[PDB]
Amino acid sequence: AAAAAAAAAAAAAVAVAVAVAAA
Amino acid sequence: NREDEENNMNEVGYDDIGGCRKQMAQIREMVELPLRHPQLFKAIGIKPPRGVLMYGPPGTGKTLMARAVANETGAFFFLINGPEVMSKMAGESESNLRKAFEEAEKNAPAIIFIDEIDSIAPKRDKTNGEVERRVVSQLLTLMDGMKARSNVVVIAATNRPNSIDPALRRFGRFDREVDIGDATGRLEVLRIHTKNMKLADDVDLEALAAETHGYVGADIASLCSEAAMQQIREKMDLIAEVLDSLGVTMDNFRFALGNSNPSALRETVTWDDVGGLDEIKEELKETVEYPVLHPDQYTKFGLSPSKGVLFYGPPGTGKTLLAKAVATEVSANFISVKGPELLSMWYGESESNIRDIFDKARAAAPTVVFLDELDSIAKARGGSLGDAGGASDRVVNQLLTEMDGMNAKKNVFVIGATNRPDQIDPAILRPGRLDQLIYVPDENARLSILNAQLRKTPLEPGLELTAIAKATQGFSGADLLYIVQRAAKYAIKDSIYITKEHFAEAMKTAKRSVSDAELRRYEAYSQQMKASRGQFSNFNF
Amino acid sequence: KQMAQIREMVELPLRHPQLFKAIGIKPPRGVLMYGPPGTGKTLMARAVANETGAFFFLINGPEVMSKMAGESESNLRKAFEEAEKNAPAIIFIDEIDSIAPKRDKTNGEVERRVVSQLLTLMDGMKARSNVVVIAATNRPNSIDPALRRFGRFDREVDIGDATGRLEVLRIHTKNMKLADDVDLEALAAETHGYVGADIASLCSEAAMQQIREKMDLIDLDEDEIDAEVLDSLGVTMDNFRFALGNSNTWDDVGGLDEIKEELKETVEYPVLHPDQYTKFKGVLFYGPTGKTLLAKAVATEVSANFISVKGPELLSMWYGESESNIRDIFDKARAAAPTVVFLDELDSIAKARGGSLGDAGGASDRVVNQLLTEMDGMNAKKNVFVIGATNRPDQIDPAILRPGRLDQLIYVDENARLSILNAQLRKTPLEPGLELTAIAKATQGFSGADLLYIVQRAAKYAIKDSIEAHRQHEAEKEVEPEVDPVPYITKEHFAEAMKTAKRSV
Amino acid sequence: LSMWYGESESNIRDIFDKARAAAPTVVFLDELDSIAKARGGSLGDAGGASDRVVNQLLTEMDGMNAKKNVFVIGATNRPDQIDPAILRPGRLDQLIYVPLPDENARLSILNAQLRKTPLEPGLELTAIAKATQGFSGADLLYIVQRAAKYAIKDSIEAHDPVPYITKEHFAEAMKTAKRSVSDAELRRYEAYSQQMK
Ligand SMILES: Nc1ncnc2c1ncn2[C@@H]1O[C@H](COP(=O)(O)OP(=O)(O)O)[C@@H](O)[C@H]1O
Ligand SMILES: Nc1ncnc2c1ncn2[C@@H]1O[C@H](COP(=O)(O)OP(=O)(O)O)[C@@H](O)[C@H]1O
Repeated sequence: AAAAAAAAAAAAAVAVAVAVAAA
Repeated sequence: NREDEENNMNEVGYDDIGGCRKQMAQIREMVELPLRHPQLFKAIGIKPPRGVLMYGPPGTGKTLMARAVANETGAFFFLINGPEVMSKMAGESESNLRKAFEEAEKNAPAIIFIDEIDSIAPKRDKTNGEVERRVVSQLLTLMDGMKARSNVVVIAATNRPNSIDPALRRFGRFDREVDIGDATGRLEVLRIHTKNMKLADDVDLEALAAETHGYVGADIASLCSEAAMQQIREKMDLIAEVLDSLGVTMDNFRFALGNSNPSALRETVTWDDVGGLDEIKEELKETVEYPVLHPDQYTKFGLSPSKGVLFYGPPGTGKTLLAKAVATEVSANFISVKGPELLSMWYGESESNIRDIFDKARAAAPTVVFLDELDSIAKARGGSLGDAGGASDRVVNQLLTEMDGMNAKKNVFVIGATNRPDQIDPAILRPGRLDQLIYVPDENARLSILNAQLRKTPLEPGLELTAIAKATQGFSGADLLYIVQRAAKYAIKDSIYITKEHFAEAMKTAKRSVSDAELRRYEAYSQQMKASRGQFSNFNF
Repeated sequence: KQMAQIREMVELPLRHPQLFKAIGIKPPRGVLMYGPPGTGKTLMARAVANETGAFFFLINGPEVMSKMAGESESNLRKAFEEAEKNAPAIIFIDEIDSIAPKRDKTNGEVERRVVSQLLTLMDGMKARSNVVVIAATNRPNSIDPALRRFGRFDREVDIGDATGRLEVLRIHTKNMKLADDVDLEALAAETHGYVGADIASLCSEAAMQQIREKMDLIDLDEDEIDAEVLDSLGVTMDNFRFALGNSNTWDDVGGLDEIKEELKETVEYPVLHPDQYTKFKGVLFYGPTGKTLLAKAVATEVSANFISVKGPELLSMWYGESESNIRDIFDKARAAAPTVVFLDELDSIAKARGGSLGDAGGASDRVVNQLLTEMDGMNAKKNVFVIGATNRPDQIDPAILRPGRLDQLIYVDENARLSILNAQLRKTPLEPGLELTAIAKATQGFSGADLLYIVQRAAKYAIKDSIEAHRQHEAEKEVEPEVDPVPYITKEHFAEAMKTAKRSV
Repeated sequence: LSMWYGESESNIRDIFDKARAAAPTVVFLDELDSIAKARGGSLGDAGGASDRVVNQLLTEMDGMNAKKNVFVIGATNRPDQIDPAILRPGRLDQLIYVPLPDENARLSILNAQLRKTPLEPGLELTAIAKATQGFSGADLLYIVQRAAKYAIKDSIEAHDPVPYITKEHFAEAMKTAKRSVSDAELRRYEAYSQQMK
C-alpha cells in the first residue's frame, strides 16, 4: 500500500535599511 | 578503443600552467610531499597543512592548477560549486555537503575544490538567512572536530577573501592563503595556448605579450580560439591542398584584438599624435621608461624612483593626450578619471570610490592614473565650515593617504592635470606625491601639431601648413582640431584629397576661446614659481 | 543572412571536419536560437534535419524526467552516446528553458543535477566526435551563463519568409479538394508574421467558415446527413480571406518637404557605406510644429533601430544612479548599433550647467559631464545618432552645441497646420460640408498638440450630443432614429470646441 | 566611514575590540583631521555623523573597559581642528611636534637615505647640508632621487662605467630644489607651537 507525507521547508523575507546623506 | 587513451592524454598538467611559478611550486610541494613519501613527515613528527584559500580576480586559472595537481597526483578531483549546493529546502544543503565529504573520504585520499566560497560564507552577522549560517556551521564541522578529516585536503576559490568568516580562515581549515593575481607569464600562456597549431613562421609574440596588458589568462585562450575561428572563416569564402599552408597571421591577431575588447579586468596613440613639447616628452619618457625597463639598475643603486607628475596651464593644450602618449608605449594600463565624476551626496562614497580606484591601480602593476581637475578634487581644503567642506576635507585626506600612507608604492604613476594650481593644498604638491611641477605652455610647434593631426589624410601639394600656422597667433590644440574638423566636414560635403579652399574658408571662422588675462595669470604664476627657486646655482661642493 | 549563417554553421563543421582540424579550431560546439515566438526556429531545425542525411536525435525540454531518480542523467548520456556512436550528426534540444532554470531562482536538486549533467556532457566532446548541438529557446534571458560560457554556446543567431510561408501552405492544403479560384501567393504575401501553426489555424478557420457557409442553406439534418453534401465541398478564396481577416508614415508629416528630404538623405548617407567618408553624429531641432512627430516618423520609417527618452526621465534624486542610468542607456545604444537616441527636451537635462551652487546644480553638472563623456566617445564604429528637440534654444548648453559632438541645427505654418489637421482627422467620420482652411487661417501661433486638443473637444461635444439624443430616444421609446443621430462631427461642434482653445508655448 | 546609519561606529568597535583581544597592540590612526574633527556644530547630517563618530572614539579609548595595553598613535597635519576631548591625557596625552630638520638632523637624514647607495669617497654631504634651509625630508629625498636619475642617465649613455654617483651629478640635481613647505604655512605651525608652549 502507498502512503503520503507532509513537508514544510522554509520562507524568504525582505528587509529595509536606512542610509545617511552628506547634504 | 582509443577514446580511453585520448581522454587520458588530454588531461592537464604542470606543463599546462604558465606564470604562477612560485605559488604553483608551493602548492605542488605541499600536496605531493605527503603523497610521495609520508616517512619524511613521520621523521619530522608533524602533520602537513590541509587548506588552501585561493584569491584573486575571476578568470586566473586557479581551478586549472587544482585540476592539474589532481591529475599529476593519484587523487580524486571532486568539484563542489557555491550556488549549486545552496537550496531553499531546510536541512538539504547541509546534507549535500555531508554527502560530498563522505564521498571524498570513502574512496581514496582526494582533493576537494569548493568553488566560490564567498556566496556560502556570509560571515554569520551580515546575513539574515538561517540556511547560510547552517551551511557555514556544517563547513566548520566537516573541516574541524572529532575525527574530522582523514588524509584529505580541501581547496577553495574566491574573489574577495575578506567576506569569509574569521573562523573559516583559521588554522586547520584554510591555513594557507594564496594570492593568484605579468609579461613573461602572459608570453608563457600564449606559448602554451598556441602549442597545438602551426600558426605561421613570421608571427612575433612580443607584440602579443605587450599589447594585451590587461588580460587575466582565461581570455588568452578565447583570443587564440577567436583568431583560429576567424582565419578559417575568412579562408572559406571561395573554397588535399587546402590543409597545407594553414594558420593565423599578425592581421588575424590584430583583428582578434579589435573585434574583441573586454579584458575581464576593471580597467578604464604612439608618441606621434602629440606635437611639440620635445623636452616635456623627453622628461616624461625618462621618468616613466626607466623604472620599467631597468629595475635591476635601480635595485643596484638602491633608490626608489619618482612617481607623480602634475601639469597646469590653459585648457585645450594637450595634457590628456600627453598622458595617453606616455602611457601608450609602456605595458601599463590607463585609469583616466575625472574630477567631479566621483563626488556623491552620501557619507563616505567619494572616499570609498578613491579607495577602489587606487586598489584597482595597485592590483595591476604597472599602472598610470590620470587624475583630472585637481582644483575640483583637492580645493586646498583649509576651512569651509560646512558639510561640503567636511566632505572635501575627508576626500583630501583619503587621497593623501592613498598616495603616501601605509602603502608599498609598488608601481603607481599618478599624473595630475588641472588648470588652476593656486587652489591646491600644499600637501599634495609635497615631493613624494606630485613632485614634478611641469608647466605646459608656438608656430613651429603648431606646425608639428598640424603634422601630427594630419597623419593619415590625403593631402594636397598646394597647401602650406606654414601659412596656416603663421596666421594663428595664440591658438590652441582644440582650435586647431576645430579647424581640421571644419575642413574635413567641407571635404565630405564636396564629396557628397583635402583641398586648399576648404582651409581658406575655415580659417575665417576661428574661435580663439582663450582670453588674455588668464594668460597673464598663468605667466605670473610661472614667474612666481621661478622666483621661489632662489639662491640655487651650480652648487660646487 | 541568418539562414546563410546557420547553413554555413551546419555545413562547414559537418562536411569538412578534416579541413576544420587542419585549420586547428574546434570552437564549434552548440548553437542557440533565440528571438520572438513565431519566427521559424523549429522550421529551420526541421529544414536542417531534412537537408542532411545525418542522425537527428530530437530531445524536448521536459521530456527528460521520469519517476526513477537520476534517470535524466542516464537519458542525457544515452542521447549523447547515441549521437556520438551513429554518425557525425546534430542534436536538437528543444525548449531549453525547462532544463536550464538559470540555477539561481530554482530551489530543486534534480534540476541542478540535470544541469550539471548537461554541462559535463557538452564539455566532454572531443575532436573525433564531430557532433554539434542545436538548441531553441523562447526567452533569451533565463539561460545559465555557465551554459553560455565559451566552449558550449557562443554563436547565437537573432531571428527577428514569404517563400517558406507559401511552402508551408502548399504542404498543408495540398490534401484537400480545395477550390478552382485560389491563389496561395496572395495568402503568402498578405500573411506576414505567422509561423508553422498559425497557417494551420488559418486553414482550420477557413474550413470552419466554409462549414458555416454550407450549413444554413442545405439543411444537414443533424439526425442523419445525406450524401450530396460530402462531395460538394470547397474552401473558396473568401473563406481564407475572412479567416485571415478574423485572426491574429513619411506621408503622415504634411509640409516641411525639403526639411524631411534633407533629414532623410543625411541620415541615410551617414549610415551608408563609409568608403567615401574615409577617402575624404547627431542633430537638434528648435522652434515654436511637429518635432516629436518627425521623431516618430524617423522611429517608424527609417529602417533602423530607435530608442527615445524624455527629458527628466533619466534623473535620480540620489547620486551616481542618475549617471548610471545614462551610462547603461548608452551601453544599450552601443550594444544595438546602429541606433538613434531621441533625447526629448534637451534643455531640461542640460540646463547650461554654468553655475547653480547647490545639490541640484551638482546633479546637473554631473549629468552634463556624463552626457559629454558618453557622447564624445563615439567613434566611426557603432554609428549611433543622437536626436535632440526643444522649444527654447536659449537654455541649452553651449558645451553641448559645440562642433564635434552635435553641430547640426534644424530650424522648424498655415499649410502645415492644415496638413496636420487633415492627418489628425484621417480616421474620423467628418461631416462632408466642412472646411478646415478657416481654422487654419484663424489659428496662427498654435501647435499640433493644441490642434489635437481642439479636435478632442469637438469629439467630446459630438459625443455629448450623441448621448443626449440617445437618451432622448430611449425616453421616447419608454414613454426610431438611425444608427447614430449625429454620425459625423458638424461645424457647430468645431465652433463650440474652438471657444476654449489656447496656445501651448 | 560608511554609507549607512550606525555602521562607522560598528567599524570602530570592531577594530578596537580586535586591538584589545590581541594585546599588546599599536593602533595607528592616520590623519585624525578626518575622523576626530571638532564636534561643535555643523547643522547637517554629515555634522551628526561626524559627531557620532567622535563620540564613539571618546567612549572607546576612555570608557568602561579593562585598560588593556593598546597604544593609539595619531598623525595629523591640522591639529587645531581636532576635538579637545581627544587632546587630553588618558587618550592622547603627549603632542609631539616635528619641525623642519636642523643642520645636523638633515645631514643625518641624508646619511640615512644614502645608507645603501654607492657614493664617492671624497664627497662630503656637509656642503649640501649647509647650503640649504627650510627643507624637509621629502625634499632631501627628491634631491637624492634626481641625483640617482642623472647617474642612471650617465650610465645608460655610456652603455660598469660609473658605479658611483658623483659630485657633478649631485650638483646638477641640486640645481633645482623643491622647497615643499612655504613660510606662509610654516608660520601657522610656529604660532601653534608657541601657543601650546
Ligand atoms: N596559467 C594558465 N595557463 C594556461 N591556461 C590558463 C592559465 N590560466 C588560465 N588558463 C585558461 O583559462 C581558462 C579558465 O581557467 P580556469 O582555471 O579553468 O577557470 P577560471 O576562469 O575560474 O580561472 C582555462 O580554460 C585555461 O585554459
Ligand atoms: N601638441 C598637440 N598636437 C596635436 N594635437 C594636440 C596638441 N595639443 C592639443 N591637441 C589636441 O587638442 C585636444 C586637447 O584635448 P584635451 O587633452 O582633452 O584637453 P586639455 O589640452 O585642455 O587638457 C586634443 O584632442 C588634441 O587632439
